[PDB]
Amino acid sequence: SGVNNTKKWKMEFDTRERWENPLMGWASTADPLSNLVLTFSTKEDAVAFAEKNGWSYDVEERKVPKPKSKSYGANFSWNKRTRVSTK
Amino acid sequence: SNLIEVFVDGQSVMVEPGTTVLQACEKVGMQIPRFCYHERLSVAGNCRMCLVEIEKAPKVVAACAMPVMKGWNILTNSEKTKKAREGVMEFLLANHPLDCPICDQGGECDLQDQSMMFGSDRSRFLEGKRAVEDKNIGPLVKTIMTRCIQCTRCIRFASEIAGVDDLGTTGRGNDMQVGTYIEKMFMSELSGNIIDICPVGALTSKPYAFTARPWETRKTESIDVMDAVGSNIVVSTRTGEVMRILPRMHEDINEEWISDKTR
Amino acid sequence: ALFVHRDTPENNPETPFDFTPENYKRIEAIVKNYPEGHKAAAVLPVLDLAQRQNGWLPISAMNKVAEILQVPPMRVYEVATFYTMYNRKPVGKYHIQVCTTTPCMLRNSDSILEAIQKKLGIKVGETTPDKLFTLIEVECLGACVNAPMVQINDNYYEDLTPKDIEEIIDELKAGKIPKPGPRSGRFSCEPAGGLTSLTEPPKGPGFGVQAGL
Amino acid sequence: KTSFGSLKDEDRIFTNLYGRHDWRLKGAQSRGDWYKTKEILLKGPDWILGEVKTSGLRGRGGAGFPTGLKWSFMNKPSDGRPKYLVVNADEGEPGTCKDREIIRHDPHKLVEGCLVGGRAMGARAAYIYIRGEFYNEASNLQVAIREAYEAGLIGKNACGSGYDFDVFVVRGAGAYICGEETALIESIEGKQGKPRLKPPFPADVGVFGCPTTVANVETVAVSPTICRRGGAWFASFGRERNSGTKLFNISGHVNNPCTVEEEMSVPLKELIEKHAGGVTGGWDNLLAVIPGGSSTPLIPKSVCETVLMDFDALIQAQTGLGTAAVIVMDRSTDIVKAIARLIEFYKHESCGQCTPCREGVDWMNKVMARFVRGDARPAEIDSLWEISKQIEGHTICALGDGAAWPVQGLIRHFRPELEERMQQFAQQH
Amino acid sequence: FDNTTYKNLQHHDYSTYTFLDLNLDLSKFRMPQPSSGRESPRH
Ligand SMILES: Cc1cc2nc3c(=O)[nH]c(=O)nc-3n(C[C@H](O)[C@H](O)[C@H](O)COP(=O)(O)O)c2cc1C
Ligand code: SF4
Ligand code: SF4
Ligand code: SF4
Ligand code: FES
Ligand code: FES
Ligand SMILES: [K+]
Repeated sequence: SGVNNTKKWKMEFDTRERWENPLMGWASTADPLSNLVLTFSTKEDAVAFAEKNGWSYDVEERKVPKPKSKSYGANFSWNKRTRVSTK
Repeated sequence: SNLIEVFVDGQSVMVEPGTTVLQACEKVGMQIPRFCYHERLSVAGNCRMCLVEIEKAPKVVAACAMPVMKGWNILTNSEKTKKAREGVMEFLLANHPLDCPICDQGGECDLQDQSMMFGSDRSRFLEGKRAVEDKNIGPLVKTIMTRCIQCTRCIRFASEIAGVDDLGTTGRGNDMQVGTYIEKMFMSELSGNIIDICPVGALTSKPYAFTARPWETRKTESIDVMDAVGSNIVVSTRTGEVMRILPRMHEDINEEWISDKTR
Repeated sequence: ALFVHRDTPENNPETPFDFTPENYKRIEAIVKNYPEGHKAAAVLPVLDLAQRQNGWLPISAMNKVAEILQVPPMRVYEVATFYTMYNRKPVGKYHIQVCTTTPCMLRNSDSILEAIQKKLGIKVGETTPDKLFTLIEVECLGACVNAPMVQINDNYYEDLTPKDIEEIIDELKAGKIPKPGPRSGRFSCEPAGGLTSLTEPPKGPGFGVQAGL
Repeated sequence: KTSFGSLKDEDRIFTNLYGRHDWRLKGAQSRGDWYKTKEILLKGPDWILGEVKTSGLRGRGGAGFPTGLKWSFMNKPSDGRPKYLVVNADEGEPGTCKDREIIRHDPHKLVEGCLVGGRAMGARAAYIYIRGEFYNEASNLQVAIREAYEAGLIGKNACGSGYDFDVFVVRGAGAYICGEETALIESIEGKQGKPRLKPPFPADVGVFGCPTTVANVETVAVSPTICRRGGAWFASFGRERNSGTKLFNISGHVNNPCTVEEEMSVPLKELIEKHAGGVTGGWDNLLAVIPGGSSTPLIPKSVCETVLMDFDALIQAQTGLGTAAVIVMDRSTDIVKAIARLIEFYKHESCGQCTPCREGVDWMNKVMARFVRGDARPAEIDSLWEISKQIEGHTICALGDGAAWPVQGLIRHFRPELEERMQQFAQQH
Repeated sequence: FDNTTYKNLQHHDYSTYTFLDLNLDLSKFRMPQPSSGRESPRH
């Protein structure tokens, strides 16, 4: 439930092939950017960084949970379905 | 027009009537620690981890349940608040089993992490611990109920979201147990979601069992294709292998749930 | 002792149970005591009624109460395992319940427990081989000024001495039903050796009534 | 006045405390119950609530909230839901047994109180929750209710007043926690006896999700007398803010353990000696008293010498009046074992809902068990003090408070006994 | 007038269904119950 890893904007690159090393079965790669993750305060900073480096990019709007209406009293409603059957 | 003014550590914030103390805190970017509270379930107020001091009020209040009053100043880092959290965390861990190495929740466990951030760093419990027998509820969800902290999230989810009233608590006091009483399988198209919401390793994915640790997984945000709902998902991979499927929150589609077929 | 059920040949969804016609009329009166739309309020009295007819609650008895009131079986299971008066295993014809909380402990309830155990030859929490008596300890039964005391089924037996309780048991074996109450000479909760109050005839209607009423 | 006690029998409310007169309707009426009840109902809730406020009556269920102000929460215009009075006859506090005597010997006081109290609250019916072990008592109450119905005293057009009122009796099934006001409501609704958080308060959302007041049996049963004889009459007994008469239970190590009615603010010493025949083995043989039932902290003999029996007097002694159940322990008592057994009781009554009491009370119980044998170290005593403070004030209901307070009383006044026991275990090992 | 006898002796003759029989007998005297407006919260 912690939300502290949803504060900042991330830039990552497209996933490329990983294959099994014949000797040990370890995961091999030829992608030099496979582990590259960049952090940004705003999407505008991230977009700016991508543009000057010439990378084609996609931007996904931040999803924030919508404010909910919580009422503990509703658990015991006289005439509504919110009444809970157990605690 | 209808908003009322409250203070969070002395910072003015304007909230709707009925807003809880916990909700007021998240408006200034503070997250009150929680176990039983879940924003998509009915309020429970039983874990007590969310207790918080109100300035000039002698008694700490359950933030998840207490509506805020006008002019209240919520003290989310005072000594009274911090000591309430430490005491509650001490009670949660007293009987909790020493399972982290063998428990699949380790590394992505709210009990572990909130113990690190809000709990004490040692134990003064000198007795034996409670031990509970396991309940079989089907091939998807493994139960290790000694880890259960009686938060009742699974009970509330099954009743309210899934519309299945087969989970509950039996017994009383320290011996109270979550389960079905009788031998019953909890098979619902939405059943696997109780793994996500169980804060601890009491309910875990049987298919996922033992295969990975959270820190080593790469997270790929993607879309479910097992139906036409388009549920947003995260594909967890490690070293080129798909390890599991998790919900990705989307308020207008699947919220934070996925079906068993998707999962 | 356990709060999980396992089917056994004696206790399973097919164990026969149903209310008699007379208990269905009693159930109708119970349900009518609560607002319409809130029939789950009858779970405790109807579940207790299932026990008074049957002596204990098999799982099928719990399933029948859930069905009659249209509540999920799990919700009835929660009640049956929460409240200590429900018997989820068969008990003897006489459920002896010895209070052992501090007020009764201070007036030697331990001597009562010991005499019952010697008399019936059982330990706490066991049934006699004849299936006549089950013995358990319980918390304060709300008769503390009459300690030490026991409850046998619905009756209280009070101000007991080790001889008095064996006399109650000897009567129970013989088929006689002993009279409830103190076995020390007093009738209820008055001080022994003489009333210290309420010795004058009580006043009649209208005494000390304020003016204007 | 500055001295209290010596309550006259003409001033005793529960004139059939000992069941030596007919408890049924004819006996009750001959003693003054049900008299001019129509006139009281026609005076209206505000007048009835006014008498209760002037009386200084405080809650007799253990918490002692002012009754007149509490009942006034219900005196609001109807929002469409029915309103109810729930009468708490759970009577579960160890040492307490006064409500048992009212229910079986003066049931018509309780029924009339339900009508008078329900009228002041605007209720349509009273639910009397009675513990299931009180089966015979509940049966007597039920016979009295039938008598009251057949005489027209309750039901449609109660007492001829034009007010409709019903009196239901619903039995419990074995749970101390169901005496807690919101657990009691949850039990009437058919759930486990787990308390609710507040808010909402029962006066807004109570039984069946409706406006509700929970009142103790003794609290309700005195309301008709206060209205007939006047709140001024009731306020004339006891200290200011400690008004009225009180039912006491004296149990434990006394010569004649009994239930009695006596003036509020009577000295504890005077109460034990006048009515219970004194302490077994003499007054000097006294070790400690639990003044207000198992949930209240014990006080030692030195404190008992002069303490008054009322809410404010016992708070200053670092305890409380509670239910006014007096458990006396003489000098032959293992005071550690006595308190340990109370902690065991709380371990068995915890509903298990909330973490501090579900885990903490069972934890306190294991520590107290070792304190009885001395199998501990003195550093654990302060550890136990801190544990009890992490439960008190942090739980959903007051049962967690009621478990922490007995431990704090024991550590407060008997630390050397605890430490001596640990020292003895250290030698024998 | 007499104080020397116990006058609550009727419950020596109560039985298993005494309480529930009284409640059944009281049914005819009760006012009609209020209604939440639906069969149950699950309707
Ligand atoms: C564990 C627990 C048990 C209680 N048991 C009773 C009881 O048996 N009878 C009672 O009147 N109040 C009991 N109470 C107090 C009630 O919660 C409540 O304060 C009382 O019914 C209010 O009525 P009053 O103001 O007339 O006293 C209990 C409280 C707790 C926390
Ligand atoms: S649930 Fe969390 S704290 Fe408990 S054993 Fe598993 S990882 Fe450790
Ligand atoms: S199994 Fe998990 S979700 Fe369910 S009550 Fe226990 S800790 Fe909470
Ligand atoms: S304090 Fe104890 S009895 Fe009260 S709600 Fe919490 S667990 Fe239940
Ligand atoms: S999060 Fe508030 S009590 Fe559990
Ligand atoms: S302590 Fe035994 S009846 Fe109260
Ligand atoms: K989990």
